[PDB]
Amino acid sequence: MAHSPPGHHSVTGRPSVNGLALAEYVIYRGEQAYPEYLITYQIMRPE
Amino acid sequence: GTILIDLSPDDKEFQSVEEEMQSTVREHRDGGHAGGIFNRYNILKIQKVCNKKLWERYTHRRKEVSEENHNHANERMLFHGSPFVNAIIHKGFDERHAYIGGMFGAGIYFAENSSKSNQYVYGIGGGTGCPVHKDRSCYICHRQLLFCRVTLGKSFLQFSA
Ligand SMILES: CN1CCN(C(=O)c2ccc(-c3cc(=O)c4ccccc4o3)cc2)CC1
Ligand SMILES: [Zn+2]
Repeated sequence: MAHSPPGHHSVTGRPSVNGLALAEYVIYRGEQAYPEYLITYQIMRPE
Repeated sequence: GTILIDLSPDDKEFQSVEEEMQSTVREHRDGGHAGGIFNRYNILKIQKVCNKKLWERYTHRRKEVSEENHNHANERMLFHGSPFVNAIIHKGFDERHAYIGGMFGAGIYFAENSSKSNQYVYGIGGGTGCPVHKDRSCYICHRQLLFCRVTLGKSFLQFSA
């Protein structure tokens, strides 16, 4: 596990080319996330 | 100490979690190589993950962050897809999950797009796809994602391609 950048608790990956992509995030301490929902699913074949 | 409680499809909480799952699918620049080709999911089950110790562990750290950031945890609900979902629900997230080759360093990665997290269910780059058919676009096999409560605190902004 690396360290968060000094003065910060996380890193935000902002998209800067694909205008439709949403943000991604990185935490460097396991205690900063709680796995609240487990979702079971299938991807669906487009028609 | 983890128990899983099934939500009914008639429950507003089931419905709001399904909607975030469905409405955050996008197309991916790999044409579907890693997560498969799809526009939407068939949601089979949504379970609430209940562990008192892991919860208290999260809320303790949340309070620490919040107090370092003018009483603002900057808490989000984000997706995580992983081959190690069983370890996470029972033991929580920890340094064994740090993604050494990740573009923002060795940390634990979460996505606003459910379909981004889908790309990692069967491993980095989709691995070899499902255990049963070796198909990264398998439409048969049941997949699992976590929808997680995440404390961002003061977040470092990385503008990136
Ligand atoms: C100890 N190493 C952890 C990283 N490894 C993973 O398989 C791994 C699992 C999930 C992810 C993951 C899961 C995500 O949901 C995710 C979301 C946005 C961006 C990147 C993301 O990456 C990454 C790597 C290999 C083992
Ligand atoms: Zn399969």
